[PDB]
Amino acid sequence: MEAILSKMKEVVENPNAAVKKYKSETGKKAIGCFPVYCPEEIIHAAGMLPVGIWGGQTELDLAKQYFPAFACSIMQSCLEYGLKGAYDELSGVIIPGMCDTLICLGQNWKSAVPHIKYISLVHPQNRKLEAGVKYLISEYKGVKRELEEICGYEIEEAKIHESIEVYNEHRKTMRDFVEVAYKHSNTIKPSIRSLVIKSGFFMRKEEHTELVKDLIAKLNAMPEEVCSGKKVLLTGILADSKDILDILEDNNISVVADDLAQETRQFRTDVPAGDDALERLARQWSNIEGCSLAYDPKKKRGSLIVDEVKKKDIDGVIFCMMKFCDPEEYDYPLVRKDIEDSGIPTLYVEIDQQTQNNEQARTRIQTFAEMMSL
Amino acid sequence: KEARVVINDLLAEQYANAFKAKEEGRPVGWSTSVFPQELAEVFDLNVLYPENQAAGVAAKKGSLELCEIAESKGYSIDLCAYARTNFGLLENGGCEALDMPAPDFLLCCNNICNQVIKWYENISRELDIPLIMIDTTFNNEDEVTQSRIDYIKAQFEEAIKQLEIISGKKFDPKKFEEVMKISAENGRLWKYSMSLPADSSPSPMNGFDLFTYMAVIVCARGKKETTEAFKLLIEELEDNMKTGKSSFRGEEKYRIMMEGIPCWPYIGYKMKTLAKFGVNMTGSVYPHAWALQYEVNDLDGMAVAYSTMFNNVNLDRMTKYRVDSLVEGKCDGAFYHMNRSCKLMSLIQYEMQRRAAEETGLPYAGFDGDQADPRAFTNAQFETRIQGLVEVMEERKKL
Ligand SMILES: CC(C)C[C@@H](O)C(=O)SCCNC(=O)CCNC(=O)[C@H](O)C(C)(C)COP(=O)(O)OP(=O)(O)OC[C@H]1O[C@@H](n2cnc3c(N)ncnc32)[C@H](O)[C@@H]1OP(=O)(O)O
Ligand code: SF4
Ligand code: SF4
Ligand SMILES: [S]
Repeated sequence: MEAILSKMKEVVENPNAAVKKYKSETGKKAIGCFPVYCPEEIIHAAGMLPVGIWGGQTELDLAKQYFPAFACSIMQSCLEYGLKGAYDELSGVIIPGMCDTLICLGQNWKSAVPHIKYISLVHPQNRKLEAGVKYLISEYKGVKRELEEICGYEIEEAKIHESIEVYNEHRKTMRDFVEVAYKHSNTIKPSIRSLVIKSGFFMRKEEHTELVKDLIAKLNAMPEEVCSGKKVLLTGILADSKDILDILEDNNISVVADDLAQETRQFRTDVPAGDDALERLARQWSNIEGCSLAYDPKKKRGSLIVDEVKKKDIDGVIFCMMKFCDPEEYDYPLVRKDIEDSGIPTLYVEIDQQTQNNEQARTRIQTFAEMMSL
Repeated sequence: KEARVVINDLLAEQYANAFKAKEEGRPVGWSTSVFPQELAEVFDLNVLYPENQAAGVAAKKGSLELCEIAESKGYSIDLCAYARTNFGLLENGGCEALDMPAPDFLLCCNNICNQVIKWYENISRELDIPLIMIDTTFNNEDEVTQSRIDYIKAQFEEAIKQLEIISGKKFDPKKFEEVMKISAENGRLWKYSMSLPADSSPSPMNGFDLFTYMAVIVCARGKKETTEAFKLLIEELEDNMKTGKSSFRGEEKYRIMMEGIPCWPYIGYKMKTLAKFGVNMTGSVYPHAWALQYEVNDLDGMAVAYSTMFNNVNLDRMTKYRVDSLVEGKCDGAFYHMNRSCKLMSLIQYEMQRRAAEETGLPYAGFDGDQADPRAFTNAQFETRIQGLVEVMEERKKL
């Protein structure tokens, strides 16, 4: 009910406020975690708050001194906010070099935002090789120190294991939410789903775990509802703008599954078990699949999406293409082919954080909704 | 016997041998431009370079049709032109201007950028062929961490094991040693020969010639033929230095450093334009790109060499490469290419050009373009931009 949605709303609509509250109520520091994958468990074990950074709606101005026009929208946003000081409340940020744009932002950041420590981390492409895992562990030990240099105290092996446990409980709770939202596709409008998931980037996971468990309870008490409109699966970097979410709702489209980097990709793979804490984290990266940023010559992403569509009788797949995102742009043709090959219709919509005249998506989505009608 | 003739025939011989191997049923691979070629050479494998093939097609004015083909398949114009051109070649089953056989295996190394990773995943999925990955994680620290070194050497090992299966041969430690020696020498001849411009005055060659010779150091770095090729070239360049001669038409009124790959679909036009203005490039970062030096049988050093290629080192070091190339080349200015294709190089150019100019005290200018997409370059624009730089240099020149 409003009770839970209210709390989540207040933290997503005002990320900075919550960071301030947390710091004063705990006397601990907060670290920003850049797009896609970061070892939050290390930040969490330290007692600090892992704060997800996924840009936002903003025009570009100060970013023009470091980036030309063709840098992806989301990273253009992160840099703008950075130069505007919107992240000054953080004691540091982890900018994983997952692609060229993230790599370049990390280099410019070291110069454009000297006051906010940049912690380097480059996940291995050969994530399945034992050597890949040992290398990632070293990167992680490096990440550990930097975080220790910031909070002051040492991060205990026992605490990390403890944090890994908190997060895995969070992931399975989230996956549980996915099935419950799916059973209640008319109650959980696209904007609701997004809010329930995104709010996890702005509060301690254990705290978010309880909120979602409650919501899941209220939802179970409700009868299983058959979707009145068309169901779809969203895939891409993100699709959190109220704009896009409204369009789906206006066309009575229900989102029952996603392959978004800001959402389901964050919790569909748990951290494996093991005696060595950093080793456990490193091996999760070995187990990630169906992601444009995770090395896979087989490009299983297309097939995995197909499986999700069939599992939930989804009517269509919508590619939420982040503007100028090359990793995703390379993936499009093949991932699209796998899906359409399996009888599933697809739609291409562009995600631009700098635009405020979204009309192309409206007409494309309206046409898609009408198309699925037959 | 002329160097250019031997070079062009040596280059054209790589393609022919590739088609032959294909015909006889021997595996042909496609590889990134700065991959550890020593690993396949030791197996006598025929290896072709998509980046080289694409530059060649673009020069021959035929990269548009291929990019348009890749684009009609859903590939966004945002992606690097080399990849679009290559995807068009694959879909079209080759091309006429500069054709090459399909690959049976791939060699990918992200030291130049990460786009080749995705690009190669696609080819591998498309053709269902083995993909060998040598992942050199970006160096944020001034030096290569030991973790990176062990990781790279470990991949060198994975690569070798994969290639034994592919080539059907067993790794020969003795042969791998000779390729190392051969590769090491050619790496030396490349840095030396292509560095001569920093002296002479006039330079023994037109800066653009570098990009022609760049092809040999790229596709045949571990072959003895290249050694002789560069030896003949050197002899010709030194002969020119001692006679005040050069391939660069007219007087060399200005010395500059051009940052980035040239726009192959307009290489001709770019040559003429700069010449009429007495402008020549004698400062280059590329003599270092394929230097790749290490002691024989020293996997640690080889690892470091490939990881330190200038596209994979922090901004500070990238900046130093430029500043250094400007000075040593006795340059009067810096000309920057804002390449729409290469995001890695374009997304750090602003900060980088500011720093080099504030350290060298030299003036700079830039222009928009792309190395293979003729739609991103505007002639009229290139001319007024270089003319603008010329005005500044000539202005500071005469006190
Ligand atoms: C730092 C970087 C690594 C990172 C990053 O920035 C990058 O990605 S950086 C990017 C890294 N960049 C690079 O690697 C590249 C440098 N690019 C170049 O310009 C090359 O010189 C080339 C491609 C033209 C070479 O390829 P190639 O020399 O083979 O092309 P070539 O010009 O030689 O073709 C003409 C020749 O072929 C023959 N012939 C053909 N068809 C025929 C027919 N139908 N009938 C008859 N004859 C035919 C002709 O006889 C002719 O002369 P031949 O040879 O005896 O004399
Ligand atoms: S290019 Fe794509 S993957 Fe890289 S930072 Fe941008 S949106 Fe994220
Ligand atoms: S041009 Fe830049 S992106 Fe296109 S391949 Fe060469 S380095 Fe990677
Ligand atoms: S991202």
